[PDB]
Amino acid sequence: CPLMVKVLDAVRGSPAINVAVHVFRKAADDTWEPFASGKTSESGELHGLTTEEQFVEGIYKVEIDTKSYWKALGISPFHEHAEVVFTANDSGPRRYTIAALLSPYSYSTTAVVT
Amino acid sequence: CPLMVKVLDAVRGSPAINVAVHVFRKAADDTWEPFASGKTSESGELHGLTTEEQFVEGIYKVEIDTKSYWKALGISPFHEHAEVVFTANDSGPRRYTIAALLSPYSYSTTAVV
Amino acid sequence: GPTGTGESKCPLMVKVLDAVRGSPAINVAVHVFRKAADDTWEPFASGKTSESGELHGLTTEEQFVEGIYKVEIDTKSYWKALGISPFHEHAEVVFTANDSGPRRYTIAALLSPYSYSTTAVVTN
Amino acid sequence: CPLMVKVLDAVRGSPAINVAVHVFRKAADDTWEPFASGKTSESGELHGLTTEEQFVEGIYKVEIDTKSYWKALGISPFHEHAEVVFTANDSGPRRYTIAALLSPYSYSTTAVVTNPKE
Amino acid sequence: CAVSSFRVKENFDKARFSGTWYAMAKKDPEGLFLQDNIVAEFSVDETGQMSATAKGRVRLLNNWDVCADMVGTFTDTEDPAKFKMKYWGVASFLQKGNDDHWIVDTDYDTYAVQYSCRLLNLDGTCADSYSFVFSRDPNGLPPEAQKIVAQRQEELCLAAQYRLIVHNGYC
Amino acid sequence: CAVSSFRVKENFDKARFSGTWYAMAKKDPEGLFLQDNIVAEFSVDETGQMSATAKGRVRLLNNWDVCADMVGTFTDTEDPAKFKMKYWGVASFLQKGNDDHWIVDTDYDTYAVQYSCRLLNLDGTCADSYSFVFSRDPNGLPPEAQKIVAQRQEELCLAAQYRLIVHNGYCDGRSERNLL
Ligand SMILES: CC1=C(/C=C/C(C)=C/C=C/C(C)=C/CO)C(C)(C)CCC1
Ligand SMILES: CC1=C(/C=C/C(C)=C/C=C/C(C)=C/CO)C(C)(C)CCC1
Repeated sequence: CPLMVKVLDAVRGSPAINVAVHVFRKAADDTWEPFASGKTSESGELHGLTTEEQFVEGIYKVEIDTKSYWKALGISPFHEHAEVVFTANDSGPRRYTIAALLSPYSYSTTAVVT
Repeated sequence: CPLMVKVLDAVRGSPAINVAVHVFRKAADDTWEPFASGKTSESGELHGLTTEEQFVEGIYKVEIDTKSYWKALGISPFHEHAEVVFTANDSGPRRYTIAALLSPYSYSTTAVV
Repeated sequence: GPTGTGESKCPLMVKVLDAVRGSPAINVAVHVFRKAADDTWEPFASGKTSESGELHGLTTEEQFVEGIYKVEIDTKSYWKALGISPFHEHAEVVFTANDSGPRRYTIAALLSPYSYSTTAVVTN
Repeated sequence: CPLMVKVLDAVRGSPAINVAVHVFRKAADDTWEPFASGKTSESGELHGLTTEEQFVEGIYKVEIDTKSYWKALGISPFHEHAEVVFTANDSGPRRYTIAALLSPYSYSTTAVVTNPKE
Repeated sequence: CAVSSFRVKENFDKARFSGTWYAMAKKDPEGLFLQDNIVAEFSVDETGQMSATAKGRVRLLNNWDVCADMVGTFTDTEDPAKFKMKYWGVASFLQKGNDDHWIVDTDYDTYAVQYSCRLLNLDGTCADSYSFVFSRDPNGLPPEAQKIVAQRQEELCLAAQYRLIVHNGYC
Repeated sequence: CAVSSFRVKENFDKARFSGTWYAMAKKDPEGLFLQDNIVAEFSVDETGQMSATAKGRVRLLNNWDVCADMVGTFTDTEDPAKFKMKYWGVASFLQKGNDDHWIVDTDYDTYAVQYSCRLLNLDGTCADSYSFVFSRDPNGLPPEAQKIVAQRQEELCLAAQYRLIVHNGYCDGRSERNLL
């Protein structure tokens, strides 16, 4: 398996459970296209987004639904959502790992390329 | 100097000088339309973007070209650019400063209203 | 059968990442200490990070009693062998533990020559 | 101007006002001995911590109280305090800016000033 | 004031005080405490350990509101009244700690009165405590109780120094 | 400079170029570039794709020397000479791009040129570039080849400058020596 998506809470120090995630791929026409969807599990993770064969090159944009995660907490954020735009299998199939540590007013995104 | 954007290197523990920044204001048609732009000064800040009465409540987005910034540095980055979405509500406090901490594979942002 | 027996679900777990190469920090030193009855730091658990950037088995349930502990990660070494003069001599995390009952802690540290951040994933 | 520390509250996305800050400088004997201290103003910044000819080469540790801050909000935190140890070398640049970003279970930190001297 | 010598509940009897209790008043300790819909379930385990699991809403962080689920273990001491508690949120970020936890009075079935100063003013019995007014039924207490919970708040020190707690479905 | 004013190897045969090539003189194209201890390795592969995978030492990030391990694929064209190589680092953080990669001459047996302009002058023809001067033995070329590799740097708008392409048993692995 290739892509993965981890999300964690920076206020309850606990994974970020049931967090919708939407992936898109820049199309031939500079237009984003739906490529994958899903929601974090009880372990902050979101498996089986894509297959290697399917996973081709191009810019991909992971869009994390933070704003309703935060709101459903009973807290109002400052961010609408988190975005992570990068290029993939640009020089040969790799296995990506996207992590995200969420705060109401400040988050961050790392990327482990294997 | 409201809506002052800042940037920091984590790798050269220094200010991200000359970091192109473009802001956008979500239009009626759910489309992003240029709002203001520039580059971070020698200290890593970029003020003079807007004005109290141009800056109304709504949804703008702050685009950070970071690859062009690692690209000068001989480092080929993971990210394509560091985007920023949030809504501007008069709700109360209107002094916005969205910072950014840049590294070739991770980056973090925060605000101070 | 033996006395003092239980499960083997790693209570503690350190994890280091590389902000510059986008890889897990492998072969990083991590020394652990527990405030003594006399305000004295005592050595607790030593170890280096795997190919994973993960250090497993640094302690046991029974052996992890409540109190304060420390987790020093010598970033200075990592960066130098590489060819980079860092700013921090090392990264320190000081916290209490199993304060209100036993709990599973996971300390992750993202590394950057002039910056580093730490977080804790813990759950009941 | 000597070492301007600055805090930031990530949950509140504001400035960590009234945060205590004690700084130490390793003594001969390998011990820490008080160097200066104070509290973050209304902006979340700490200035007036020392001077050009008192701030000498060596190893410094900065200690920031986050717990207090947090319990003062009412949230229990992870840490016991955040620490920052670093070599103050006459090396080149000497303008140091020490920042922190605090949330209940995590905090980061960066430093600045480069070596403008070919 | 004078925290000690406040002669507390007598031949206390854990078990008999192991029902359910509801809030009704409150003393404002310094800092961030519980808020409203303050109920508590007193249990007990063979061993003799008198536990007690509270339920309540507190003004956590500026706005945000959370109905915090709390727990608490009690460790004996002379008087059968007194106790030593070490509470903790089943969930993190929830003020863990230890506090005095006497039981000033209580017929077990109807009213009770709990006091707890955790710091003492310069040698000199107490300087800032929090007290709860509990009662079996969430409606109120007859004329008798009230006339005692009233003639305690004087002994225990506080008279009127309270502020009844509502309980609008929230937790 | 300017472009299309000069040549490139005739029916150059990739299969008879294949072998190791030792840098000896470079060019200073704008922005960081490959340091010293620059050694090729040009492979093919049934289909015909002419690969290559040159190592080197780079000035990366201020004062952090790293012996970079590249790799670059090539895509044909019309004149067997010029190709289309997209280069990337066996490891991230390693400036990856696509540059035009001719072959301004050679004799696949010690001493083959190379060119590349990725910016053209006010429709004049050629702004920036970069160039390398190869030979198969790291000790220098005969009096003939260096005769030509000195003729072709005046026919090659901007062929050989020759910065200190310094070979010095550098990217060892058995004792790090300097890197990873
Ligand atoms: C354990 C416990 C006691 C106190 C609980 C407290 C004092 C909870 C405080 C919660 C804090 C304020 C949460 C902060 O987020 C009471 C007396 C009800 C009796 C039995 C249960
Ligand atoms: C791929 C490649 C070419 C150029 C590689 C370059 C231009 C590498 C640049 C490396 C960068 C500077 C590293 C930055 O860290 C040469 C012409 C040797 C021929 C075959 C191999």
